[PDB]
Amino acid sequence: GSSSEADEMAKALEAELNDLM
Amino acid sequence: DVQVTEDAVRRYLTRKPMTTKDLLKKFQTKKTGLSSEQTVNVLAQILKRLNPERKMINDKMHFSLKE
Repeated sequence: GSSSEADEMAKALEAELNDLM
Repeated sequence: DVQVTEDAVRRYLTRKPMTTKDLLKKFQTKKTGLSSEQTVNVLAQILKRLNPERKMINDKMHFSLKE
């Protein structure tokens, strides 16, 4: 869609905290 | 002259719950001329250690902190 690669930019951050979660 | 610190990130969570995407958007590419990977790496190292709590807001996961 209008966005895609940008979304992944934030996914990396969530992937980290996903552990402690 | 913009700098990123753990205290700044926690400040937002302490005031109002936010998501990872929202936090990154704050300094994704507004003014700070930092690489996409560098921006995430910095916040990642700080956030990753944050070990905060998750709450279901508007059918979505958010981050909240209670000092």
